[PDB]
Amino acid sequence: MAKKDIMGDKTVRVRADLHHIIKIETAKNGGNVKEVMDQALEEYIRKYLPDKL
Amino acid sequence: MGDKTVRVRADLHHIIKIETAKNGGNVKEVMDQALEEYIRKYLPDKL
Amino acid sequence: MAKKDIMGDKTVRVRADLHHIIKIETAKNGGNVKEVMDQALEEYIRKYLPDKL
Amino acid sequence: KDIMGDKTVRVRADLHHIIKIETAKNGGNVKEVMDQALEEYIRKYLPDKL
DNA sequence: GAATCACAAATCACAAG
DNA sequence: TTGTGATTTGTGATTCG
DNA sequence: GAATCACAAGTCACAAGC
DNA sequence: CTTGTGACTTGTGATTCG
Repeated sequence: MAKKDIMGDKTVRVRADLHHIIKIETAKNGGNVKEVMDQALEEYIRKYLPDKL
Repeated sequence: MGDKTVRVRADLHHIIKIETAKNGGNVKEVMDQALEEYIRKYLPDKL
Repeated sequence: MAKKDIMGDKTVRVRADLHHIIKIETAKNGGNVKEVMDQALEEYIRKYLPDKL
Repeated sequence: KDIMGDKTVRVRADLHHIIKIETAKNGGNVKEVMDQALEEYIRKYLPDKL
């Protein structure tokens, strides 16, 4: 989407313990943290702020 | 433990600013929740 | 250290399974791949090539 | 077989140089050495994993 | 995983045998 | 005609990254 | 095939304002 | 203080070079 396609990334804070779990996971299996964050965040929005996306 | 930093898609971060400005809250709250709800949904094992 | 504070990085390619071990260990117990590369290589040069340090 | 793929990593510049000169001088390449140093690290500190 | 060294074996070539 | 030297070409081993 | 590059992910440490 | 963020570091697939 235009706004996704074109805009950049933006730094955000997160609970370390939650973060760490994800980092361990990705180190083991595939992927990377941002990837999961972006999904986690998207799924939040689609559920709690459906119209905004 | 405390906080870690993550870069996320600016178009989503945008949506969250607007909302937390308009109704209550802050960006960190949403992340913390979003991640916990994700981790529960897909990696519940990790207790 | 002055020399060491402005010291840059070269990139090198290592066996994947070795990398994967480090990826996992660091993600669990802190540190990062580069940190480990540096220590590993210094200890090796110190071991077999002490002149060059 | 022990065919195995690779992964790019960073190393401090001066150290890489010391290898690049020694291997240039008396044969070998950096990749070999850089692997050997890594394997030996892993045996020192993470032998279980090896 | 191509380029360039280095060296062996075809290709030629004029002259003598 | 055919043996010697000069000459070019194919190719396996080797360098550079 | 080793070596290097450049663009993405990840972290840091000052900035804003609670 | 806690939270927000741009500058900087680290990570690594893509690309070069021969």
